[PDB]
Amino acid sequence: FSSRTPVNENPDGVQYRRGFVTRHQVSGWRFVMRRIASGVALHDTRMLVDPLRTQSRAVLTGALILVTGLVGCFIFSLFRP
Amino acid sequence: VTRHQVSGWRFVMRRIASGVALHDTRMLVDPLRTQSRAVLTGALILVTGLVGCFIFSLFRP
Amino acid sequence: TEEVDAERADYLRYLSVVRDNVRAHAAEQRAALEWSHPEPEVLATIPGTRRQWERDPRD
Amino acid sequence: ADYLRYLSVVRDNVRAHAAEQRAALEWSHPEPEVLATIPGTRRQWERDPRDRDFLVLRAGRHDVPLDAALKVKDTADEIDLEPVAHSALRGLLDVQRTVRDAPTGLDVAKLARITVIGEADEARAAIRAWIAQAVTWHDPTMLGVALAAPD
Amino acid sequence: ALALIGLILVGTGLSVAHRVITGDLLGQFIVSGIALATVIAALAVRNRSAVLATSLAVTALVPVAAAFALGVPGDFGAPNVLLAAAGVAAWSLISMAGSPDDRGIAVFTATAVTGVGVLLVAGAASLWVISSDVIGCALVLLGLIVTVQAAQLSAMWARFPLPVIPAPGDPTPAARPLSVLADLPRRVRVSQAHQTGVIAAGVLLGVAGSVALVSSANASPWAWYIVVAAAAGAALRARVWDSAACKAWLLGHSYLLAVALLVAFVIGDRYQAALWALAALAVLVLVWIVAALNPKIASPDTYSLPMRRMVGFLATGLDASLIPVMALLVGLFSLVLDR
Amino acid sequence: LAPIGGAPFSLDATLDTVGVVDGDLLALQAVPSGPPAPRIVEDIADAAVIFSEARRRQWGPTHIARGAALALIGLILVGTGLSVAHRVITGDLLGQFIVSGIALATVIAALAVRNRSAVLATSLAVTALVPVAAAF
Amino acid sequence: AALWALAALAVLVLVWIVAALNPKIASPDTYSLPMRRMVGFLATGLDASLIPVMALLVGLFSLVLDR
Amino acid sequence: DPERPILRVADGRIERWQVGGWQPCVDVADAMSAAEAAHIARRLSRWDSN
Repeated sequence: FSSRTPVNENPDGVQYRRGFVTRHQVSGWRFVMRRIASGVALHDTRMLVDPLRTQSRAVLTGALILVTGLVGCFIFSLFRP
Repeated sequence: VTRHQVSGWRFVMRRIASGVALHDTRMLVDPLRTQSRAVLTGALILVTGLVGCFIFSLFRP
Repeated sequence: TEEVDAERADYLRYLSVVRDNVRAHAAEQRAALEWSHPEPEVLATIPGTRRQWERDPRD
Repeated sequence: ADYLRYLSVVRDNVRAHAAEQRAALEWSHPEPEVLATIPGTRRQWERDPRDRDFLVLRAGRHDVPLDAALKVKDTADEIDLEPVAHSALRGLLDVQRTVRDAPTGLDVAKLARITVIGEADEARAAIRAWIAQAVTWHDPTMLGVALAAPD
Repeated sequence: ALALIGLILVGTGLSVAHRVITGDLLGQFIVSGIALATVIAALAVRNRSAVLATSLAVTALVPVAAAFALGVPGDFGAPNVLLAAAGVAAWSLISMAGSPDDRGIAVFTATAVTGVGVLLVAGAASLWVISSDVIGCALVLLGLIVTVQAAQLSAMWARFPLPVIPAPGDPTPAARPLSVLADLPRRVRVSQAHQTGVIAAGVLLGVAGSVALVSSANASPWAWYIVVAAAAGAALRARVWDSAACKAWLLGHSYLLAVALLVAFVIGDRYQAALWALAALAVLVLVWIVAALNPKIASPDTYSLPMRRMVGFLATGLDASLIPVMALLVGLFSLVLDR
Repeated sequence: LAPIGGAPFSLDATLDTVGVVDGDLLALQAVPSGPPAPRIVEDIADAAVIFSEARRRQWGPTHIARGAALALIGLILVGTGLSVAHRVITGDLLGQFIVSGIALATVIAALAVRNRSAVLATSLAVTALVPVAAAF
Repeated sequence: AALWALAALAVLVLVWIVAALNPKIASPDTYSLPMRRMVGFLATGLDASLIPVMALLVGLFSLVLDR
Repeated sequence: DPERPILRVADGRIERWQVGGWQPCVDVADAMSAAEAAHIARRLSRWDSN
């Protein structure tokens, strides 16, 4: 339900400096960064499909396959005689 | 007491904590809970490793 | 449960800022009432000033 | 992403609006050098008291606000909005609200005295600029000039 | 200016040949002399003329590389390459900053990124012995990583105005100074320059790793798979980038690879393999000329969405399967299996 | 008025106070004025997509054609090189056959594409100097 | 080892004096958001894997390995 | 005084006199010499409609 943040009308109140980074903020930053990257490498900003994110995901999936096979053969060496 | 009861109480305690260590109350992000849960999950890594070594011991001669 | 935690976090931030706002409203009212009704020890400085008999039947 | 697409479309639309306004201004208030080529054409004296530029004399390019209103639909009262989208809309409403270096002019019809302070050379230069812009577009039946000078 | 460039090049060449063959300290001295002259001349004329300055700067890459690769005494080895790479990268980064885009940023970015790459690899090779296969794998992987991340890397390397994202409860995000927005065209031209350069560096690193992997005659079929897969990925990436030079580099990766494999075969005693590499190069040129003669092939509209998505999946699969096979190539899996 | 192939004369200037003498050919040129205003854009990605086009031409078929011609020229050259090198080092008669084949093929092709595109024909005929030289 | 510890102290004081001289790198309000998230990730993961290394340095894993 | 403005032009630009300081009214205030205005007036003296 409630989501708001009215304007503070008190001059003697508290002002919240030194903000952190929210999950929302970091997601928005990652999005705008992927959008700039798309607009630079390609000439798309409509972002209907992002092949760059797919490529990065592909390389990281390769890395995950790597580390998974590694730990798998490791525990295989240990458990088996 | 309900799940909502204990959830509300733990949250308002955490908000008091964010109100004396940090100096915000918005609780948009709660780094205090982040660090506390980090120490806890360290202990959890320890306990899972301990029982892992336990079973690993039971297998080998 | 993060659902309701974020819900109450949003509501409580909204509540903190509206608390600050209503406290500003209250302090404004109080400053007005103290401008109108000063402490008696102040009354010795009122006379012979632009504000000496200020209240008129529209106030 | 969808909202940013819509915002790019709206930015293009308001860019077209600004370009149209800029072209209209450049048509009605050309550079002071171009005034030498207007006489003897069909644009000799072409303003009449039913135009929208009748008796406005260009004084130089300035950052003029976009003539058309650019506002967001309501429900922006105190309910929070997505950060990236709201930031983009903020940037849009700030930047595109003004047309850059568009020729602006003084409306002589809504004035009664004009005091020009400055260095005599510069003051007289700007005053002659306005007078040239005035007389080179209105006819002597709807405009007139008179001067009182030491010499 | 052309005469001076020729002077620098021929001097570097002659002096290096003398320093290696005769082994006289005059070699290092004269290469260092012309190197210092070129770098100081570039840093000087930067204000008096732009194109001459960047030309001298990009030419200065040969003297410094030839110099540092020999500043290490004793026999040649990994630390020599480390020093050469360090010098190239440092000088390129120095020459890059200080001037607007003149497509010198592109070549400087390319040389700098490939220099950093070969610097890391040479450090790995020097700090502890590593077989040729490991070195080739490192090159291919690093070139891959640079290529895939080329876009956002170039974006942040152009120093774009950081995207402002305000959190709930913070004051309004005031518009950035009109000066920055006015500067923007220069910054996006620099961005395209960095983009082309870093893509080229990725291609160069890829072909270097490839030739290092399949130069020898006792190379595993896994090496051939790695090389051909990296090449096919470099080709399939040409469908992604929508600039001209980037697509050109991504396509020509396979061509340059074939040529380099040919040269490395013929340097060694592998001649039948050299003829085979020539045949493969001919196949590539045949594909090129077919695509040129028929503008209804290599036109994406001439294919259904199923086949387009199939090519996409092929690219994704090749890129993903590159590095696990790469670890299989070196004894990593064997090592962990015996530990 | 403008000195032809140059910058126009300032209007306030007197013709004698500017370098001119009888018999100079003058052009009637538009007075120089800078750009009206550059595009002002506040979205970074949209800025990138916008300003890049002022120096970017799409991939298109002409780039494919130029690249294919370049690849073909490179093939001719490096094939000649490898062929003559193998023929010298081995004398197995194979390098000879290969370089002669490349040479005859390219000298036929340099006449083949003669009317399809002039630049490609002249370029192939030029680069064909190496194959025929090595073959003979 | 005493001199090396003095050198490490010098490095710490150098970090201090660098941060105090330039107030543009002394406030993470001037770092990019992913940098701040990476700092957070480092701190969290560091304090997380601290205590397992604790119980490793002392003989717990070895204890249950033997028993 | 919006109907009776006071404009100071000596900076290379015109500035209006509002309440508190001057407010820039234009950035590049065009200005023509007496010779150009004279050329214009002469080209104008030809036509008449009065």
